[PDB]
This record gives sequence, C-alpha cells and structure tokens, in this order.
Amino acid sequence: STIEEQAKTFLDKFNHEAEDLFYQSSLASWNYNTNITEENVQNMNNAGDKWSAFLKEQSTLAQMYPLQEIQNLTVKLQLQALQQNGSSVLSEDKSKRLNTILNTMSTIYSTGKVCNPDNPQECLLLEPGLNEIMANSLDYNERLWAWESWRSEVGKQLRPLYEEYVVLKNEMARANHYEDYGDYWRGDYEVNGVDGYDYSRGQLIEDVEHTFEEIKPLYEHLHAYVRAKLMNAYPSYISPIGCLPAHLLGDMWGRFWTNLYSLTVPFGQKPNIDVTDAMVDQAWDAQRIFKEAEKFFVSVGLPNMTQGFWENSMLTDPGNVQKAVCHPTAWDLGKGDFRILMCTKVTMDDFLTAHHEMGHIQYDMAYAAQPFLLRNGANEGFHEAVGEIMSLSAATPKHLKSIGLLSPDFQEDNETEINFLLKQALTIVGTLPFTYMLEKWRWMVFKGEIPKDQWMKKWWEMKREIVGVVEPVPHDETYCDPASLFHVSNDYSFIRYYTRTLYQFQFQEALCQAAKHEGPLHKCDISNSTEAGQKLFNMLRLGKSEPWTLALENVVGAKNMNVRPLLNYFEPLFTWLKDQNKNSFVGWSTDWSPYA
Amino acid sequence: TNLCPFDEVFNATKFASVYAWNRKRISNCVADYSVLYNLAPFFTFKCYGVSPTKLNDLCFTNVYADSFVIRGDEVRQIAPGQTGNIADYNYKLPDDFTGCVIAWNSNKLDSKVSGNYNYLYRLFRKSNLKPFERDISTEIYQAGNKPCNGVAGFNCYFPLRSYSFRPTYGVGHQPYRVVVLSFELLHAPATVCGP
Ligand SMILES: *[C@@H]1O[C@H](CO)[C@@H](O)[C@H](O)[C@H]1NC(C)=O
Ligand SMILES: *[C@@H]1O[C@H](CO)[C@@H](O)[C@H](O)[C@H]1NC(C)=O
Ligand SMILES: *[C@@H]1O[C@H](CO)[C@@H](O)[C@H](O)[C@H]1NC(C)=O
Ligand SMILES: *[C@@H]1O[C@H](CO)[C@@H](O)[C@H](O)[C@H]1NC(C)=O
Ligand SMILES: *[C@@H]1O[C@H](CO)[C@@H](O)[C@H](O)[C@H]1NC(C)=O
Ligand SMILES: *[C@@H]1O[C@H](CO)[C@@H](O)[C@H](O)[C@H]1NC(C)=O
Ligand SMILES: [Zn+2]
Repeated sequence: STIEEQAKTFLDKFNHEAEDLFYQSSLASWNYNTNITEENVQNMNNAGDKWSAFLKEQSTLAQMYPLQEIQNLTVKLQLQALQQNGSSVLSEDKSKRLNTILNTMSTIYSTGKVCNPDNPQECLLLEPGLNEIMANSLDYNERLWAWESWRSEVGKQLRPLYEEYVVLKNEMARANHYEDYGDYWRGDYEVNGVDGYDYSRGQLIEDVEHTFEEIKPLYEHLHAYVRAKLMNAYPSYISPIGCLPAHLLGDMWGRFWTNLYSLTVPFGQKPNIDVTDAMVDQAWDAQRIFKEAEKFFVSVGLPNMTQGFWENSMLTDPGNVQKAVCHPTAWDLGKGDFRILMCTKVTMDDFLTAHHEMGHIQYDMAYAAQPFLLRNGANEGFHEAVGEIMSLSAATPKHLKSIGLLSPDFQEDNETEINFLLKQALTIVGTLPFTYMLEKWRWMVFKGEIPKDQWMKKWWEMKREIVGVVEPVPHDETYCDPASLFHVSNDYSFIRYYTRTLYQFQFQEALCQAAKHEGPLHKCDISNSTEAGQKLFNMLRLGKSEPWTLALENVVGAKNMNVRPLLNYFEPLFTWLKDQNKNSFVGWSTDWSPYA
Repeated sequence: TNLCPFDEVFNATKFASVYAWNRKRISNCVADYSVLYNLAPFFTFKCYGVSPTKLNDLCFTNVYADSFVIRGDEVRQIAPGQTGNIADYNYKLPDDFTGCVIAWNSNKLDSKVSGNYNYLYRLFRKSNLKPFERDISTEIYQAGNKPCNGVAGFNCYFPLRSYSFRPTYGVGHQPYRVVVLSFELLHAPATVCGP
C-alpha cells in the first residue's frame, strides 16, 4: 500500500472522529451562548479543550505522511490543513510567553478603563463607555478626550507587549518556512498545483494595491464631501484642504464613517425607507421574519430550512432569568444540525440580519457533503460576502414592495436614492482605505521595513497620505495606536474586510446579470430567479475543495478579485459627488494638523 | 392459525448493531403483512422479486427476519447492487435478492441528549462482504505494511465505531431501525403462507 492510500484511510478515521468530537464542542458552546451559567462555561471550556487536544494529536499523526508523495490534490488539501504546526513549532518555553502576551493584551483591551479629569470614582471602559462618546457625542473636546485618553493610558500599556509579539510571531512564522508573520497571514489565499488557478502570497499585495488605486477617485470625492459638511459643523477645527481629524469620524478609530450620516445627509427632507412600522402594522413576529427569509432562498432554488432548524434555534430573546449572548450567529454543529442564535426584535434591521445569517446557513448546508476539513468558505472573505449580498437584495424597494411591507404605489426619486448610497458608502467605502492602510502597516512591521523607533511616525504618515486622516495630538513611540483596535491587539487578520467587500459586489453583479436585472446595480433583487441561485450554489457546494480562484470564477466568470463591480454599485453616488465637489477642494494636504 | 411472530421482530425492545445484525427464522406460521403499517408513517417498505400488494396471499419457504440499526443516509444502501460502508462491511444483499426491506425512523427510542452509544458499525475491512455474511471480529485493521500485532496504533485502527445518536441530529444521522425479510417464493412444501 502506498503512502497516499494510507493517508486516505487516516483521514477516514479522522473524519469520523472529528465529527463526533466537534459536535460536542459545538453543543456545549451553544448551551452557554443560550444559557449563561458558570456550569455551562465549565462544560464549554472542557469540550473546547478536548477538541483542541484532539486536533493537536491528529496534527502530529498527519505529519507522518510527507506531502511530497501525495498526488490527489484533495487529500493534499486536507493533510496540509491538519499538518499546520502553528505556534507549536517554537520551544515550549517561547510558546508559553507568546500566549502570556496574547492573553495579556486581550485583558488590557477588554478591561482597560479611563477616568475623566476631576472625577476618578467614575471610569469608562471601551464598551459601552468610550464607544458611546465616539459614536454619539458631537463635541470636539469630549471626543478628543476619549480619543486621546484611550490611546495614552491603554494604548501605551500595549506598546512594549506588541514589540515582543512581533518578535515571537515572526520567529514562529519563519520556523514554518514563511518570510514573516504577514506572509503567514497571506497564506490563506495561496494556491499551488492547479494550472490557471494558482495564486502566490505576494500576489495578494499586488492585487490589493492595484485595486485600491481605482478606489481612490471615489474615496477622494467622498472624503471631499464629508470634509465640507464636517467643516460646516466644526468651523474652527477643520481645514478645507487638510486631513480629517481622527476623533471626528463616527467611532473610536474611523474604521467606519457610518455615524457621520446625521451631519452629511444630502437631502434631509426625504425620509429613509424603514418598514419597521409596517412590520408592526401586520403583527409580524420573529418566526415570520425567518419564515420570509426562508421563502427568499427557496425562490432562487436553494432548499428550505431543516425541521431541526425551527426546533433547535433560538430566534427570540428568552428574557427572564435566562441570559444569552445576543450577537446574531449562524451555527453549523455538523451531522445535519443547523441553527441561528438571534435575539430577534421586529425591526427592519433584524429583518435584514435574518437574511444575512440565514445566507450563512445556506453556505453551511451547501458544502455539508464535503469532508470535514473542507467545510468552509473558499477563502476567509467568501462566507461573509455571501451573507452581505442577501441583505442587498432583501432591502431594495423592489423586494419590500413585493412582500407587502412597502406600499405598491411607492415612487422612488433620485434624492432618497442618493441618501441611501451615501449611507452605504460611509460604511462600505469608508473602511477600505482604513483597512488597507492598517494591514499595510502591519505587513511592513512584520517584514522589518519599519523599525521600532518609527512605528507611530510611519503609522500617522500613512494615515495622512492613504486615509486622509490626521492625528489631533502628536504621539511619540510610547504610544501604540494600532493596538488600540481589537483586531490588532487580539491577533486577527484584517485584510479580509477589504477582499470580502470586493467579493460581495462581484457576486451581486454576476447574480443580478443572471437574473436579467435592468437598471442600476443597487436596485437589484435576485428573488424569483433560479438561474442566479444555481450560479451561487455551484460555488457554495464547493466549500474549500477547490481553489478560491476557481470558486470565484463559478460565480462571476473571472479568476481574480475585481473592484469594477464595487465602483459600478456606487456610480450614481460618484457622479453626484463630483458635481457636489465642483466648487470644493479634492484631495488633502498631509502637513496640516489640528494641533498647529 | 399460528400468527407469525412479527411482534417479536418489529416491536422488540432493543435492536442489534448493524455489524452484528440479527437473524430470526420464521416457519410454520401465518404471515399477516397488513399490520406492519402500525408505525408513525414508517418511511420505507420496498420489496424485490415480489410485489408488496400480493404479499399476504402467497406461500414461501426459508423465511428469515434480519434486523439492525443504521442512520438515515445509510438506509439507501439496504438494496441490491449498492456499495458504501454499510453495504461493503456490515450487511450486504445479493444482486438477485428476493424479499422486502422495511425501515423507519427511531429517534424517539434510539437517541439520547448526551448521545446514544449502544449501536456500532464497522469502518474498515480487508475486503467486501459476501451476501448475507456477518463479521463480528474485533481484530485490528492493518492499513500500513508493518504488522499491527493486534494493537491499536499508527496505521492500526480498531475496526468498529459508535453511532453516537443524539435527537438534535439531522434526519440523515438519526437512527433508523431496519427489518429485511428473505423468503424463497412458491417452493417445496411451503412453511409460511399467511392469508
Ligand atoms: C440553564 O442552565 C441551568 C444549569 O446551569 C439549568 O438549571 C436551567 O434549567 C437552564 N435553563 C434552561 C432554560 O434550560
Ligand atoms: C481523489 O480521491 C477521491 C476519494 O478518494 C476520489 O473520489 C477522486 O476522484 C480523487 N481525485 C483524483 C484526481 O485522483
Ligand atoms: C421542504 O420542502 C419539501 C418539498 O420541497 C417538503 O417535503 C418539506 O416538508 C419542507 N420542509 C420544511 C421544513 O418546510
Ligand atoms: C415572486 O413571485 C411571486 C408570485 O406571486 C410574487 O408575489 C412576488 O412579488 C415575486 N417577487 C419578485 C421580487 O418579483
Ligand atoms: C434627479 O434627476 C433629474 C434628471 O432630469 C435632475 O434634473 C435632478 O437634478 C436630479 N436630482 C438629484 C438630487 O439627483
Ligand atoms: C407494534 O405495536 C403496535 C402498538 O404499539 C401495533 O399496532 C403493531 O401492530 C405492532 N407491530 C407488529 C409487527 O405487530
Ligand atoms: Zn455574517
């Protein structure tokens, strides 16, 4: 018997063993997230330990089958995912310290609190304390206090720890034959051994930066319009030619510009489309919302929910003594168990969240037939892009009118349409320069291109140039402002929000084209189009069994990430902004700062 | 008027595991096939070499009642000319099989919140099973080329596994009880007839 056949039998034993053991961890995790006791934390942690210990044992066993002697690519995919040494390639002495810093910085971010001037007894955490100010306060100084205090009392705590974090992660990455920890993160998109569909880790940087160049015209005009409106609100603090102050961007870091809609709405006399009243009018409930979402996916050919979904899901807040984690999640426990955890209220927001999280379920159900290790999105950005495109179609006035939540004789005008796209761009487009710049800084730090004594200088140099955002207070190298965001100090990749954003609009355009949608992209609804659903299904069922380039081709007809569909979506806003900025400055000066 | 002991077969308290499937001889009795339908829409009743509507006006010899438990997706393998882990290694019907295959969901009996680990099935074997062959050996399967020496190790697997039935499982993984009747049609002195 060959080494390839031995690996097939080994993965056969693993596939059966993993499905039972992962189910226990999923069920114990579910019981805690639906019933918060101390007993359930123990049951959740114990199952999580047994699952983690199991993977480590099978990671060692899989390494006794060298990849260079296996020809079936699908087997090589499963073995490579299981053979990942990870941070166990270090010594048991350095491994223990890395966890000590990862668990320390996580504690600092989650439990770091700041107290006001002349009020020590009172103190505010990040959530909800400081996030409330950065999202709702319209005062310059109060926002500046929260922005600076968070970065100089908690961010500085993280600065020495991040330096050690960079040294150990790089050592771990190089021992696993990667250039740096950034190269290790880019390995999610790597594809080898398939002619025409391959993809190198370095090619991700080229593709991201080439695509981001075509975003610059749209972002510059959005940035120019936002600055002009913000200048009216804050006349004495905002330059018409400079970067936007970092503490006036709607949240703590300017990751999204969503909360600037109140100050930047073009036409404040034409109300937004909020069917929340109409859902209350017809006495809808949580079951009806999810029942309507089920009908949507059936309308495009996808299957209806399993009866176990209705029986085992938690679709309403249990209220009373039973506490539950209300963040909307879609669970794939395996063995046919599919659930959604959601404290659903009867609102248009939760209505679209149901279509989103239910789209995750359809993806989960589609690749259920795959082997265990191949049950996931094509790459890190695929799964969420599938979720977002459902709320795109479900929120259009076309879809809302068809389901009797919007009056049939409803006339859409270009003013309410511009208001909607401006809201969309503040969230979807605003994050892209922020996301690319942040991961670019992390990429260069891990590469060594940025030395320790210039971390914060290069960080704010790149904020000024790429994002058009300037710090309100000069920061030396005692700060660590990137660490002030969750994803950095809690050790998560961040480029996924860039790629997924571009993926979701490639999906929507290709599906809307299959549905023969006539008109602008943003008004499209793929409902009642089985042709669009079939094209989507041909990718969902793949899971991880194929390169993500092939999976993307099965939807959009191209093998690489493309930014033109995203620009197509915002075309009515782009041409409106260019006329809106005809008397304004477009671009920014990097050497203007609010602190003179 | 000895009514054939189908009550023993279908309404037994516990069924056997599919790898160690049970076999019950049925002879010298009247086989009334009209009262199997006394199950919660028992999902499957498929006959081969015969037609189910005529069943309770025929006469057969060599009647055997086989019974075990599998999951929903594996029910499709209890049929002539099928392969898969159940057909290959646990219970195999011949190509020219003459009989009836009866199966129904038993989630309310064979499932457990903490998991039902009563029922087993065989995962590895040297070769496929001949029709109606039974193998209950616990010998360690050798997947490599060094001898396993009767010990579970690397490339050395215990041949059996458990079904781990939980009621929250999907239909495909929920337990299904199966009864497979085997008879020879219109032969010899005709021990089992029924109405
Ligand atoms: C929540 O868990 C406790 C045990 O920790 C249990 O007594 C209680 O019944 C559970 N609540 C529900 C609604 O199941
Ligand atoms: C890889 O193995 C699977 C199952 O062992 C098989 O179905 C598939 O055809 C194989 N592919 C190739 C290219 O050999
Ligand atoms: C799903 O639809 C099928 C028919 O297409 C039907 O037999 C089944 O009962 C449905 N299940 C649910 C939960 O609605
Ligand atoms: C889909 O078809 C049904 C059939 O009556 C119709 O009521 C519904 O409005 C249609 N939806 C769309 C988006 O055309
Ligand atoms: C709406 O469209 C018409 C097209 O003739 C144009 O005259 C009007 O200025 C537009 N208004 C906005 C706000 O786009
Ligand atoms: C099993 O018991 C039910 C009543 O519990 C009865 O109706 C049915 O006929 C029995 N099955 C057989 C094969 O006798
Ligand atoms: Zn999601």
